[PDB]
Order: sequence, then C-alpha cells, then structure tokens
Amino acid sequence: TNLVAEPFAKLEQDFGGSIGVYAMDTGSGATVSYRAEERFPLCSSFKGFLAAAVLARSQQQAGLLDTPIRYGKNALVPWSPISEKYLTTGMTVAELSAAAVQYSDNAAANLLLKELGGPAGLTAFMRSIGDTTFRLDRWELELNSAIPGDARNTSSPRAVTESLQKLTLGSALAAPQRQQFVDWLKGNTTGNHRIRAAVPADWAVGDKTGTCGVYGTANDYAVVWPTGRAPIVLAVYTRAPNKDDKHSEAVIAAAARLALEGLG
Repeated sequence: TNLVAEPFAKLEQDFGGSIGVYAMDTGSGATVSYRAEERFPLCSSFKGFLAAAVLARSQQQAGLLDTPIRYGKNALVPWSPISEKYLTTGMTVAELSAAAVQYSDNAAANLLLKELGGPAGLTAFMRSIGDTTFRLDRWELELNSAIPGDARNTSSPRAVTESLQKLTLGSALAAPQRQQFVDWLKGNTTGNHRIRAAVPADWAVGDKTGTCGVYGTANDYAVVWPTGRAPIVLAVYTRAPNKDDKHSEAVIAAAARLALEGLG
C-alpha cells in the first residue's frame, strides 16, 4: 500500500468525501500527490488564473492595467464588496484584479472576464501555458453547482499547481507581471484558515480560495516561501457526494500540513 497516502485517505474518510492534493518543492523536485489528477470544481479559485490572464494581456495592450472601467449597477452581483463602492468612480483593471483575487469580488471577476472574451478566453489562456485540464464555461455566479461527475468548471490539483508554478515562479508571465500576480496572491484576505493555517507565521504565502459550499466543495492553492528554502507550490481541493455535505476549512489545512510533512 501507498503509506504516504494513508493519512490523506483517513482524512477524507472522516470528512465524508474526497480530498485532492498536489505539492511541489521547487528546490528539489520532490512531490506529494493524493488524488492529484482527479477533477474538482474550481469555484472562486479560478479568479487567480483570471488575474494572471489579464496580466498576460496587459503585456502587449499598453496601459490596460491602468485603464479605468466605469461600470453601473447592472454589473454588480452578490458578494462584490469592493466593486459596490465604485459605481460612480470606476476601478482600474489592476484594482479589479486585486479585488477579484483578494476579496473574491464577483462583479470584478465578471468585468475581467469581459476583458478576456469570457470564460472561453480564460480557458484559452490556460491552454496557451500548457494546461489541458482547466475548464471554465460560466460567469459568476453560475459556475458553482459542483455536481458530482460534471467536468465543467473543474481542474485537477496537479494542473492547478503546475499552472500556478508557471505563472508565479516560471516564465509564463513577463517578470513585472509575474511579480504583480505574486503580490496580489500574498495580499489575499480570504485564506487565513486554509493553507496559511498550515505554515509557520514567518513563512510568506500567496493563495486563492474557492468555496462552492454544496457537495462539500472548497479549495485553496498557494505558493509558500519557507524561511531559507525554495518555494513550495501546492493545491488542496475537496468534494463530497451529497449536496448538503459541508465543506471544511480545517480539512484543507490538515491536508496542507500532511503535504508539507511529506516533502523532503
């Protein structure tokens, strides 16, 4: 039996569902993998990749990130705490991106999707960096049904981690864009009980969360800079078979701890 995997299996069994984990130590190449290639709903975790795709576009569209977007109430949707405040002043593309990443702002995410040509445009960006797994085909708040066996609006922990590495540490973005993406992730406000809860306080973390809620479905992915080490990239996703099964932040943190423990 896979002895590395046993504690993850116990964790998911106690949770009442399935947990998917992939973690990469970018310094040694070591990995920890559990259900790493299975699909899980993205939920709001797509918004990190959204911001990266906008940054990529901004490399060749001069002043895109600086452009004020003047939107009206028709653009607002539930859980848009940043964009509700700028109906008469607008937000720049950079500000919308920070709101989508750091507050999971739904209206901001939809405005940014428009800049890419919709969910298909984000999916095409992901294909362009070599991610064949990511799929997104709805706008907020229509991508979160998380129905078991529906591959729409899903990715895998492994593909999420691989793409996150390319974008935050590798060469998929030009350096000033890579750096902005990292700084947005580091300022996330919604992840304090997930991967951030699994690391020492002195280790820097950038992350993006998602919580479909139904079907026990929630997630987090992160880049972690342990003191004195190369960074770790990891993703933790959950789901469960019944619509009213509850997600758990504690399970996500616990899986992240096991991942860090299993790395060399």
